[PDB]
Amino acid sequence: STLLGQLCGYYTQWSGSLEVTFMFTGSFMATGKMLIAYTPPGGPLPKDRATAMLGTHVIWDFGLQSSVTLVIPWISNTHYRYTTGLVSIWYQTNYVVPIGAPNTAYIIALAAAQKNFTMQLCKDASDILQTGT
Amino acid sequence: DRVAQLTIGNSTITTQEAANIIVGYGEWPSYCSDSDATAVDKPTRPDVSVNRFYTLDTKLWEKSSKGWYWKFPDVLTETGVFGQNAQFHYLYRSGFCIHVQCNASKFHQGALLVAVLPEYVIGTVAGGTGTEDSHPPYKQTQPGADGFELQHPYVLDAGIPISQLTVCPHQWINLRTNNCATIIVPYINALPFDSALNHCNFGLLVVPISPLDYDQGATPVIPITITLAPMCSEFAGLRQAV
Amino acid sequence: DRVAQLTIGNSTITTQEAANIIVGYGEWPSYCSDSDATAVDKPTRPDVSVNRFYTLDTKLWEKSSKGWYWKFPDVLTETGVFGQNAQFHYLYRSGFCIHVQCNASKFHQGALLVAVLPEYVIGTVAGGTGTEDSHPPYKQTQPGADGFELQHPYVLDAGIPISQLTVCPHQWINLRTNNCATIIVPYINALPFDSALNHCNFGLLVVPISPLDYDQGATPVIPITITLAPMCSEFAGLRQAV
Amino acid sequence: SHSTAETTLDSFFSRAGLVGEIDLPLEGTERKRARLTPNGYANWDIDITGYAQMRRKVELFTYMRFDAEFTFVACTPTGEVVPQLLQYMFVPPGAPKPDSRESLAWQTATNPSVFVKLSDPPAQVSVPFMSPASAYQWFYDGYPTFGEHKQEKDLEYGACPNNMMGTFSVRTVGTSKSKYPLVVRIYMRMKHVRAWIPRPMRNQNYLFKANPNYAGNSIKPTGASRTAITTL
Repeated sequence: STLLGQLCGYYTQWSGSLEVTFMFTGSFMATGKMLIAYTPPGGPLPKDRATAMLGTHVIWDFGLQSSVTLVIPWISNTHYRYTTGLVSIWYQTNYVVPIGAPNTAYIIALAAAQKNFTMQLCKDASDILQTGT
Repeated sequence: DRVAQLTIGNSTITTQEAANIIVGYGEWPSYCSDSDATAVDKPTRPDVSVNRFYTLDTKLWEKSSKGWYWKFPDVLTETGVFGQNAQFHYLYRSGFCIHVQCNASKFHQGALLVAVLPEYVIGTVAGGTGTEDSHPPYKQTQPGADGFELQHPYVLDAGIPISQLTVCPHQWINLRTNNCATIIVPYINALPFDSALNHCNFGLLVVPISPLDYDQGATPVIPITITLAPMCSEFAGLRQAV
Repeated sequence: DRVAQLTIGNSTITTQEAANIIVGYGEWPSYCSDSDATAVDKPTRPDVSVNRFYTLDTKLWEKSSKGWYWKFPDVLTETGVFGQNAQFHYLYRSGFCIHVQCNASKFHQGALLVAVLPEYVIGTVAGGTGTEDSHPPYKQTQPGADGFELQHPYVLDAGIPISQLTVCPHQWINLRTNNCATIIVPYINALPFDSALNHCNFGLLVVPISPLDYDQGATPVIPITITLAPMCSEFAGLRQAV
Repeated sequence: SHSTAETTLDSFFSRAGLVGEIDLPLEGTERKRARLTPNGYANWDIDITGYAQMRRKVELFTYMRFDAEFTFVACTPTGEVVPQLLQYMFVPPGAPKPDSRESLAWQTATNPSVFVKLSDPPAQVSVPFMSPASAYQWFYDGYPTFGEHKQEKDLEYGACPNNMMGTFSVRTVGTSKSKYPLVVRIYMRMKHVRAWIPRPMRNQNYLFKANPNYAGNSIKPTGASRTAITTL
């Protein structure tokens, strides 16, 4: 869905760091904590919140709106022509609202590459373009 | 406690919000030191009368709203003194201060993406499953000051993914965090001057990415107010009669 | 907008709140320049790997909650790398930064007393009316990272009045005023080093003194999140096998 | 206001309290004998809670450090003084106590002994701070034996033996039994007091010597009001 992903589609290799920003679009009155975790390649999805906490993680409270940008250390295509990172989101706490606030709110995820990111072997892949008539 | 006034029309405003002001492509609107002949009859640079605070009719945000768009300078093409200049001139050039604002309670919910897309060409349906090339009417390509609603926000009514609309100059309006957004737009064209009534240099998109929500009893519609002010408007042309 | 990061683990936090940080007995955790021999094989001072941000499973505060307690270092004794060090060493010594935080609305109500009581010995019932000395099981004396709920908060499950618990390092969490509390605990013992799995240097009490309340429709359970970080942890011993 | 010296730890704790009272009668139609369970010689472990109010007092703190002055007042149960020679023997913590009147423990030199008469004024000695640790400890949240975790088939929890102060062994000198029924009362005074971690004062009746156990009939420190709004 990201421009980054679509631009990788025109290339073969890439390497660098990534940023993913999570934006909470709930009510102002809503509050709670999420646990965002990144699992490096080879590693399995952490079985529970507790073991996810033992690794790289950010505990995100809604005293801070969206200012949670997770940084993914390194991505690589030394092979591609559990071998990828893993980013998990857990409820640290339940979702808390007073009377009158919606009991469901949505998160928007934005992602991009850092300035150390580079792509290498140019390669055209496609969907379509109209035929002659 | 702050009242920002520029001209004859005055507006009360909170600024600069969560992320300050967005200047499109890191470039302020400028007059044109360069273009084009330059001749004696050359541009007419008005202000502050014409370049004032224009506030469009407010739009009502609903749980089911798909989004709206406006075309520039088509919106003000019939509005006040700017509308007058744009119609009875041959060549046109301008920048814009676009200001989008919500009024909502701390018990309301939602997120708008406010963006500016240069040369926003519309594509309509060719049949739900089929290939019939019909092109949008004026009511859809140049919807005037009242704007137009998106039919398919996901593809921005042009086969183009809204998930990547943030490549364009943009600001988020998250009711939780901020209620207003400001975008500064320079003149963008492959020519220094163009027709105000026949060419829309850019479109203004306002699309809910996270739907409006509330418990029942709260105001079911949230107002989106748009104030825009031309900045380095320049009118060459001369005389005309429409 | 403030994010406190220490280690591999990051935490978002409001601080410092109503009454600043409570440094227990006016004394910061310190390393051990003094004890024991000192021998070459003596202390192993890790950092910052082991000494990181550990966040326990959140507790749910209810209208009828009597309170919870945790024993140190028993809480982290099986948690991550600290758990590893505490188990496969013979002697242990450490300080702690304890952070207790609530998430609640401005329509929620109640007050928690957060305190630290060195050598917190538990006493259970000897029969409602009678004299049977039964001593608490491991599940009650050393309840692990999940903590344990008080049976008789008034006497702190030890025949000792909670009305005087404020003689210990403490901080109030009054939802009306503040949502978080931080207490700094130095190593406190009659010895410089001791067994991590066999002796609990202190207990952490969190007791509602003013009951949680709300009108019906609001979130009925309030989360209590506990983040704790060892500060000048020191492990003598050497090798061991569980 | 001028002086705050009566609220120092020394003012609070230091005065000679009646800790124990050893009973040594003659032989005959009586029961029990005893006491403290002497076939003819008593072993008395040093317990500062012999004085009743003393436990609640010291349990105001977690750690303490002090010296102890012991005084021995001896007489017949009528309070008569009689020409009898006594032996008070201090058995240091690590040492074995006598199990009879004929035990070799009585002549072991490393057990400091006092030989005093009843006609003599009460004997008096000082015991130093005896613990191997840096301070005594009225609360020990753990298990002293460093054994095999998950196997606590012995309700030992909460005791700390580092607080062992020693033993006093009371005896009449001689190979034959004394001609007099005797009582020996032991008084103790804490001397160089330091205390460390303050804690809530005991709120409920004590049930056992070694732990803070309480009964399920929890009671308040006092609830005299019929309602918050009245005062009689």
